[PDB]
Amino acid sequence: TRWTPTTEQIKILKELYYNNAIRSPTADQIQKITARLRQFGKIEGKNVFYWFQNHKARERQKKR
Amino acid sequence: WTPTTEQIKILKELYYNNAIRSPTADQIQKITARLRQFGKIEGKNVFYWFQNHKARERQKK
Amino acid sequence: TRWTPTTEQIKILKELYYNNAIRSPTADQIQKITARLRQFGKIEGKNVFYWFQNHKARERQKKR
DNA sequence: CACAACCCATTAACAC
DNA sequence: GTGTTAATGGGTTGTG
Repeated sequence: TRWTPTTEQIKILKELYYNNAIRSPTADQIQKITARLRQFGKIEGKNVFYWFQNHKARERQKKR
Repeated sequence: WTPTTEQIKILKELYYNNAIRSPTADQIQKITARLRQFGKIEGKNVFYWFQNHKARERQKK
Repeated sequence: TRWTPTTEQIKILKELYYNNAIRSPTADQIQKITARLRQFGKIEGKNVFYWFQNHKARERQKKR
């Protein structure tokens, strides 16, 4: 089943992206982030992985 | 990363006789579990290998 | 595994979209489109349903 | 040229 | 219809 991000999960992710400058997190970091985001709903390490890749693609379309 | 010979035979086994192209993450680590016997190993290597091996079969087609 | 369109299947779909002006095909038309594309590879009626919606959205957003 | 490695664009599928 | 998650793929760099 698809992952649907909660408002809290999105803001924590955007926090790490914009204030901590996380772009391609190591698998160790992926486990740390998934661990924190699991408080708000079911989520896997691939979800945060795909989110960072998708968000970088989202950013590069804004600069266009 | 440098693959040992026995890892290549297991990968080519799974790819050519078991018809794995894009293994699911459970399968990725299940392959990794059997490959941990032969040397250094991570889950991303099997991901990268199957992605690269498909590109080669298909570039030559 | 998700459906990946073959080169000739995209050729036929984009033909139907741009030369036959098909946007939201009736379920009968899906069956007929499914018939021809299956003569070229593994597809389902759900694929042609998703594709015409997704290509219309992609063309919509591309205009924006 | 082969090899792993890892981006970058594209998009099918499904959530709403 | 809309938005985005989950992947598929092409191209590129590194190394030999």
